[PDB]
Amino acid sequence: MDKLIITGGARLDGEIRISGAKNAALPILAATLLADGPVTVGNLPHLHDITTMIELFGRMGIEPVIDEKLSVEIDPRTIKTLVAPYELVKTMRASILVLGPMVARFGEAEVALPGGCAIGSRPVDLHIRGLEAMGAKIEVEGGYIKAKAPEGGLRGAHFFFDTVSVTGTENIMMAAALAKGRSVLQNAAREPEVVDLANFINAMGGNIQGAGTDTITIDGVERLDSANYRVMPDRIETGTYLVAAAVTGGRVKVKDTDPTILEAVLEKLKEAGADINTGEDWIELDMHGKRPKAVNLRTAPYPAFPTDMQAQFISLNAIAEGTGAVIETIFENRFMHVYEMHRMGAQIQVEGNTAIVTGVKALKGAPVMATDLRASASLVLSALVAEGDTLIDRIYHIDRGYECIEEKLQMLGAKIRRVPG
Amino acid sequence: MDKLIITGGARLDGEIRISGAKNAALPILAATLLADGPVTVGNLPHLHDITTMIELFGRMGIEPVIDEKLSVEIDPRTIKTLVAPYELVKTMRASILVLGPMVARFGEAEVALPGGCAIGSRPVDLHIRGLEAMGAKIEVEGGYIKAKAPEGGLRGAHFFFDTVSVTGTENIMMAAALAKGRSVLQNAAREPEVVDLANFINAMGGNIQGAGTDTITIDGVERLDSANYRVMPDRIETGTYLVAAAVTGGRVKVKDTDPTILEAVLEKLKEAGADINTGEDWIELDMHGKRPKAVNLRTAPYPAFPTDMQAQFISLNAIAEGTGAVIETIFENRFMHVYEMHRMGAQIQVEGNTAIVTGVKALKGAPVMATDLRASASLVLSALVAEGDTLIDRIYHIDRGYECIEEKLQMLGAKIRRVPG
Amino acid sequence: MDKLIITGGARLDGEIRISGAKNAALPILAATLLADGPVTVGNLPHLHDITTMIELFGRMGIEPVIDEKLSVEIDPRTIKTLVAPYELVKTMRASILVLGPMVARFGEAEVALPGGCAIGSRPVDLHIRGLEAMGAKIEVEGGYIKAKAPEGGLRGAHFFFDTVSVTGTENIMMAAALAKGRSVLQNAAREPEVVDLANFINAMGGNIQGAGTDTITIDGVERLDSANYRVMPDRIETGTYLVAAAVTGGRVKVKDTDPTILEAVLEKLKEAGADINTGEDWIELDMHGKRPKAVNLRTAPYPAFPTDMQAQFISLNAIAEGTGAVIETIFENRFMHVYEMHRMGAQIQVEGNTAIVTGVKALKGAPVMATDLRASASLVLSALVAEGDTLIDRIYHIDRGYECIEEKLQMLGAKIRRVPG
Amino acid sequence: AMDKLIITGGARLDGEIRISGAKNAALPILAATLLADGPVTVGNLPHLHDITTMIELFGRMGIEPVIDEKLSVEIDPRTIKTLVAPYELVKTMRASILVLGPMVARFGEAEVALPGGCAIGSRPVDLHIRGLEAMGAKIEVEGGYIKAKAPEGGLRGAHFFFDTVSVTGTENIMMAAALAKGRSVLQNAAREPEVVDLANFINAMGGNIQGAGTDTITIDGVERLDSANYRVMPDRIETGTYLVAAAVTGGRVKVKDTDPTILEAVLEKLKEAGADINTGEDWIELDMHGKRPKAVNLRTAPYPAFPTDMQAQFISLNAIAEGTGAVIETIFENRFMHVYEMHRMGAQIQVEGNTAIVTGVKALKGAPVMATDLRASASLVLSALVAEGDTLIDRIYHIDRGYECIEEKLQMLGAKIRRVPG
Ligand SMILES: C=C(O[C@H]1[C@H](O)[C@@H](CO)O[C@H](OP(=O)(O)OP(=O)(O)OC[C@H]2O[C@@H](n3ccc(=O)[nH]c3=O)[C@H](O)[C@@H]2O)[C@@H]1NC(C)=O)C(=O)O
Ligand SMILES: C=C(O[C@H]1[C@H](O)[C@@H](CO)O[C@H](OP(=O)(O)OP(=O)(O)OC[C@H]2O[C@@H](n3ccc(=O)[nH]c3=O)[C@H](O)[C@@H]2O)[C@@H]1NC(C)=O)C(=O)O
Ligand SMILES: C=C(O[C@H]1[C@H](O)[C@@H](CO)O[C@H](OP(=O)(O)OP(=O)(O)OC[C@H]2O[C@@H](n3ccc(=O)[nH]c3=O)[C@H](O)[C@@H]2O)[C@@H]1NC(C)=O)C(=O)O
Ligand SMILES: C=C(O[C@H]1[C@H](O)[C@@H](CO)O[C@H](OP(=O)(O)OP(=O)(O)OC[C@H]2O[C@@H](n3ccc(=O)[nH]c3=O)[C@H](O)[C@@H]2O)[C@@H]1NC(C)=O)C(=O)O
Ligand SMILES: *[C@](C)(OP(=O)(O)O)C(=O)O
Ligand SMILES: *[C@](C)(OP(=O)(O)O)C(=O)O
Ligand SMILES: *[C@](C)(OP(=O)(O)O)C(=O)O
Ligand SMILES: *[C@](C)(OP(=O)(O)O)C(=O)O
Ligand SMILES: [Cl-]
Ligand SMILES: [Cl-]
Ligand SMILES: [Mg+2]
Ligand SMILES: [Mg+2]
Ligand SMILES: [Mg+2]
Ligand SMILES: [Mg+2]
Repeated sequence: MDKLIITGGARLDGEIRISGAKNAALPILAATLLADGPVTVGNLPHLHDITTMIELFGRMGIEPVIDEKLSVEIDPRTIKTLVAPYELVKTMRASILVLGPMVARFGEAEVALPGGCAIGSRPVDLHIRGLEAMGAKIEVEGGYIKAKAPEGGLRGAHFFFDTVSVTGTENIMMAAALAKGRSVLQNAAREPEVVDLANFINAMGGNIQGAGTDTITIDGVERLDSANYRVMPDRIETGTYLVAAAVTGGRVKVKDTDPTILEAVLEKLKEAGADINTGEDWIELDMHGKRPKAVNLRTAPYPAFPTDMQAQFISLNAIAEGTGAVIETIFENRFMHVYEMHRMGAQIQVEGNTAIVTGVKALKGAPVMATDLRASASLVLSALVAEGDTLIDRIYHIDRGYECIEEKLQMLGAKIRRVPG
Repeated sequence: MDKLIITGGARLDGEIRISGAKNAALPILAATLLADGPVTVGNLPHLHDITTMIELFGRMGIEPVIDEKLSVEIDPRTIKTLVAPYELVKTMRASILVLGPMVARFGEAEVALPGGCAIGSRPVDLHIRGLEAMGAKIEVEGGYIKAKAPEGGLRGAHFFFDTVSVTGTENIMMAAALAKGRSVLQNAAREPEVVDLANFINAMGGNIQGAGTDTITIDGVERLDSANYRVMPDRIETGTYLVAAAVTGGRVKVKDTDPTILEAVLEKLKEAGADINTGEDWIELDMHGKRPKAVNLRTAPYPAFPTDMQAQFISLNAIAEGTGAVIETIFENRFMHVYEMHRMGAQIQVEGNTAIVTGVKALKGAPVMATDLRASASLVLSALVAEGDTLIDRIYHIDRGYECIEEKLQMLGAKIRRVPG
Repeated sequence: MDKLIITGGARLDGEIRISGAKNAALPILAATLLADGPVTVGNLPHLHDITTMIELFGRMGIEPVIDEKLSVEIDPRTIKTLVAPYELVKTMRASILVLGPMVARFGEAEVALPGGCAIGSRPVDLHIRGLEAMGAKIEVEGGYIKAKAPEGGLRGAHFFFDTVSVTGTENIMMAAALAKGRSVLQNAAREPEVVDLANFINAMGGNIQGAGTDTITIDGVERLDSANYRVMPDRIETGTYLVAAAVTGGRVKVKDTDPTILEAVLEKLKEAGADINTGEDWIELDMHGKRPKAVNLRTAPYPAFPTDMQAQFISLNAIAEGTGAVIETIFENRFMHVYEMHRMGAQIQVEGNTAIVTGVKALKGAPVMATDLRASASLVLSALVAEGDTLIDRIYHIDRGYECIEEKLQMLGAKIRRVPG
Repeated sequence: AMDKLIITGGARLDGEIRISGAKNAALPILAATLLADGPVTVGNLPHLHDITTMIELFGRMGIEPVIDEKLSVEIDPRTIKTLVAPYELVKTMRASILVLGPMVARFGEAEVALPGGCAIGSRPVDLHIRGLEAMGAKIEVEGGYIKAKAPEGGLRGAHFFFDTVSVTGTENIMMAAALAKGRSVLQNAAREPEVVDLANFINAMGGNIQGAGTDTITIDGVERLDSANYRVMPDRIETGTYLVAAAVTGGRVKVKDTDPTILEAVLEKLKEAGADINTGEDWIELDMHGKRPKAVNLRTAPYPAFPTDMQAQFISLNAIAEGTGAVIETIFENRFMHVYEMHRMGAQIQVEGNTAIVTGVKALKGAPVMATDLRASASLVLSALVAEGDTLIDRIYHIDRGYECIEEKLQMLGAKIRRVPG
């Protein structure tokens, strides 16, 4: 119903505060189930995926308490139904993150098996085999992953991920924290959300070492004592606002972030002709009104260029000077945004997993449709440098991946407004 | 929005009547814009894409005279607004078919540039380039393809398609019908709907030779007179009901159709172990209660295996004996239905354009979700064999590509029912 | 140990005669095995693959009249051995073309199963299956395809090609020419050499209709009598010399050719900036000293852009102005020539089946290596516009696909010389 | 003209063999001797043609090595004359590009022939150049040579980020940074074991390399690197090949002088195939107990994921396994030459893009085949052990480049293989 009308031309200039990592808050909220008492999770971003995670906890019997804005107190001792119903899992496949801790703490779980997702192929085979490696008897029946740990809880084991998985590493890490004995995860996801999740379990009395590297070692404990924690900054949001400034040729000082969690993104911004300055908890980018130069990029697991920034750089190459090759290795058909940009005058040829972008002088305003919680931000970025008005429909997707995108751009001098239907 | 509830286990047996081709009716209806008098189009299918095309004519000032048993009289001389609004084109990209004949008959047209489509990469550069080859000056602005022909009208020319395009051939074919001089379409699409359009334009007075081969030659004319013309049978609908019998191990006679327009589909049904007989206007498949045998297939332009039948054969391979390799060369990442079938207990490994389907003995009923007008029929087909109830949501997609799917399956003895919201 | 030493910088200018189609001569020669009397093939190109095909006839016991250069007389009635040995088949996989006619004419054959080729995936499964569909029992043993036709010869049948195959269509076409009754080749290869093969078999008394279209209906005959037929002109050779003049900015009049067998290639040369003029059997190209413009291309089955010209246009894009996207669909990783051009200063990024060629002002001479009988001609072309000398090694590959390439370039004024050792 | 291999299948393997030094570690370690200014001794070198080729490259530069003791080659780069890696040797081995980094950092300049094409797939070297340019070295590709020239005062350290994981790419910049003034930080670096072994070799010569093994390597430059005796690590690819050799035949084998931690992905896939495996400080013991292997799915990727050098070997395993398995290549998407040679031996393998859908059969049939890949062609030797009758493999000069006398080791396990010079 809600829409965003954006008038291009405006040069961005200002500073905004970054929200907590969406992909760190979800696994940490799921990790609260491992605790044996009330746990307060701070620096949460005000976006819909956090709200869907709160509903899920409601459906299970847990009643979250908001002591302050961007903060939730979770008490897992009031849990009644060990079920992640399909009515909610169908809306957010990240709900599967509850499977691991729920099985390792309470002994069983019935999580709905995720269906299809527009982005591409996103099976959860590794999530299931990882829990089986720890003795759990799992079966897919009636659309649910009916898991049940063996008597005496889960057992520690050496499990190898054939493919690097972020949420896969997270489920098995959480389960390994309460399993009996030592668990060793091989070819683990090295994303900072994983590290931030480990630091949460360790704060609670967990024995996790290796997070950040390909080999995570977990020494099981019988019970994780409650302890408060503040979620890390969102590396994707941070990057998205740096590109917003870059695309428009203006400047921005992104605050409350971390420069060490997006080296690849900052390095691509320098190749495009941007000047970057950084502090301990802030980043400052300034193009000085220069038309960027096309850059090539290849998505891959962290610390490589993240796929959640792939779309954002296509909107940069769209008005750049020269040809840029934006390649996908994670999700090879994540280019819906490209076909919407065609309407705005962007010249891009997509062949398989590669998007060849030919930079034109400027874009043209046209009504577009959002369809990806992170990639559709590129439509918001392209609209900022498009002659005329750009009406972006189906923004509920954008609301899932970004905290008040309209308000943050308005502080940077952007001419953008929300239009409720 | 409505839903479809299906109880599997029943072995289908009966006979139905095939409707008019959706992909033939769409260009044939668009082709009525070329007429210089009232034209009647028969055997139209009762599905939503046709309803959207009628609305498109409504926007342009034409008020199609619908009648009982699906017949539409169109007098294009009452046209008023030479525009195909984005509000209608965003719901169906096949609306671009009006560009060609509208530029050739009236000298100008403003048709919204199609946006993104979940299926995959579907650009329209060849549509635009083909009209540019005939002297028309085109420019993309405000999200619209603003086409203008010269004073004398469109001039015939030799145009070569770099990629085989069904709707591309149709647009350029229709434009060349009123153009001055001969036009030769090289590397043209050979689909039977292209031939059916050619024969429709010939009934109106046109002179189109070669339709159905790699080269189409058009000797342009001044005007096109009235004509009454029934469209061809739908080959995808025909193939879909043949699989419905094959998955359930039953029989089905398909009336009012044509066996010559789907030799590839019938051949893959022989490999699966199906007994097939054909007549002048009918096809009869009968599995004799046998479990299907796995089959490997590869989608390609007609007469190769059609991409619109790719999903239906995955349903067939899901309960087949052995492993089957289902490959896509047209829409490489068109496998959303595979992840929905995972919920029903199917075992399919998807890697890029290949779907390795490992057949199991039985599927399990569970709530699924449709997303593709033709491919989502596979979910209905998988539900016919699965154990228990299968609740299919978002059936408006199915209602676009198939004429009352529940009423036809009901004649074959299937437990299927429409449940409104 | 032969090598070509080219000195770049010369602007080509002249005219040359095109040889007979190499890929038409091979199957037409193989078709002579079907005959029941002396058959003479004319207009043969003097290249190694024809020599290798003649050695095979020698090993089979046939003593062909090799008096004349451009023609050969063959009497299959004097055959002594129904075998295509591994010693020869390993050097040329096109040797499999003798399988079909040998099985149909002599009731059995044992042809070595081709091994790997550095180009890409080239299995011969459609060849084996097509013969099996005609009632022939076939097994693979000792690295040989041992086929055996039933008593009364092969039976005609409807056979569907899952993938468009040139040599596949040619084998089943030849076998069906002597089979009992009608045969229907569904989704046949439309390449001009298949048409040239059909007309040859028809000249011997056969009845092959639909050659050049997607469906070929062959009515088998009992005996194929003598005929004196001249093969068609080589379309790939034509295109290579047209590019030779296009890269050097010169001109060239190609004689004894046909413009209708390479419309896709002629169209891409116009998009590059070359002025083309044609006739019944000639094609004249002239760049008039202009630097070409970058062009995109997609290889596919004829009449689409041929894969045997994909490398030739990569050298053209190297010297071109702008970025050119060269895409492969037949052999998705046939880019060895690209990595050889990096040595000559060419800026080409390769990702899967797509080559992003970024044009530069000039190439630098350096010793390179040939690996493909058709694509390595691009190394010879790049050397024409490279500064200094370019020493090409392993030219035996080029001698297979081109009739004394240096002598024809000498006619056009190119500084090219052959030096053994 | 050249050697061949004749293999008679059916024999169940049983025995033990000693693993040689890592080819891909011995190659960069030898090139790293150029950084030193003294008599550096390198032990445990494998006897394979590529080590001989690297020695020839040193000879053309004026550095003839002296063998101190068995398998211990002592190199002293102070006697170097010419700073050029000729095309005549680089065209035969593209790994020769590894001398560029150290030759530029120590001596100031270098001319290394730009490698051409490799049948395996797309293997450009743009990151090797981009990394040296990030350290101030001006480079140009003229006459087919990478004419690199460092600025006065040596190379300057820099924070270079690899857009794609490159093993040899990570090694060249690591060696260059070893002597470059200032700190160098390689981001998204290759995590392969040979990178770690190389880092420990440079540290043994007085270097300062941290984070080798992890995706972030920090290097601190020094004035010079003194002499030190060092032994190269075991070859993980050789280890895996012989573990499959025992597995395809339903037999067993103990692998000595190796390391299980350097091929976890390989050992897990063998357990999924139904192989009983035991490990220790420096050995691996596998035994199929005569059971037919189970079909397994694979996905090649940068270490520690399943290595692409082991992809071909597991196809020969699936070729005779129970069920259908998918072998996927993310690195070299068209590295399947061996598959078409396996078809000749009776294997059922459908290739589409980078996926090899292997459907297993009771057994293979012997047939003459041809090798064309220094590592992947070992699969032809493996599939020949389970092929009825004789199998004549040709162009084995490729196999000699990546394996130390493959016939004498299979003969130690009881395999009916023999080398035929005819
Ligand atoms: C799109 C989002 O961000 C995504 C982000 O794009 C991806 C990749 O960086 O990693 C997270 O997803 P994820 O954990 O489901 O994805 P991953 O598991 O890393 O998948 C990577 C690759 O591994 C494959 N994969 C994954 C899991 C599995 O069991 N098997 C498997 O084969 C997938 O096919 C995919 O191609 C983020 N989501 C969360 C909740 O952490 C989002 O916020 O929803
Ligand atoms: C999905 C539908 O059916 C589809 C059917 O799947 C396909 C393939 O057979 O051909 C029709 O689409 P279409 O005309 O857009 O498809 P094609 O034009 O043949 O596209 C084939 C390929 O060519 C490429 N392509 C197409 C047009 C173009 O200008 N440029 C281009 O590069 C596309 O990327 C695609 O990969 C049907 N639609 C209609 C209205 O005729 C539907 O009912 O909407
Ligand atoms: C390389 C040469 O030219 C080639 C030329 O590149 C191609 C494409 O037009 O068609 C001929 O090969 P071919 O007939 O072996 O190749 P095709 O059969 O067309 O193969 C096309 C595609 O179909 C697939 N294919 C073909 C046959 C088969 O049984 N199975 C199969 O999967 C292949 O994987 C390939 O990707 C020419 N050769 C001859 C002797 O006619 C040469 O000079 O030998
Ligand atoms: C085949 C051999 O082993 C190979 C082994 O297969 C590969 C992969 O693990 O890593 C080494 O090659 P390499 O270092 O040249 O390969 P990598 O640099 O890792 O290349 C991996 C991928 O990165 C890409 N790549 C690499 C470098 C570069 O500058 N740009 C680039 O795009 C390539 O296209 C390739 O697809 C081994 N060789 C040596 C001497 O260390 C051999 O012994 O020759
Ligand atoms: C993808 C984004 O999955 P999700 O919505 O997060 O469950 C989708 O549905 O498109
Ligand atoms: C695809 C299915 O195209 P269309 O609806 O026909 O415009 C989509 O939009 O998802
Ligand atoms: C390719 C070109 O196949 P062929 O020689 O024609 O059998 C090769 O072997 O390199
Ligand atoms: C590959 C293997 O590279 P190299 O020979 O090692 O330079 C090849 O040439 O095929
Ligand atoms: Cl697609
Ligand atoms: Cl590991
Ligand atoms: Mg969703
Ligand atoms: Mg739609
Ligand atoms: Mg060859
Ligand atoms: Mg080589």
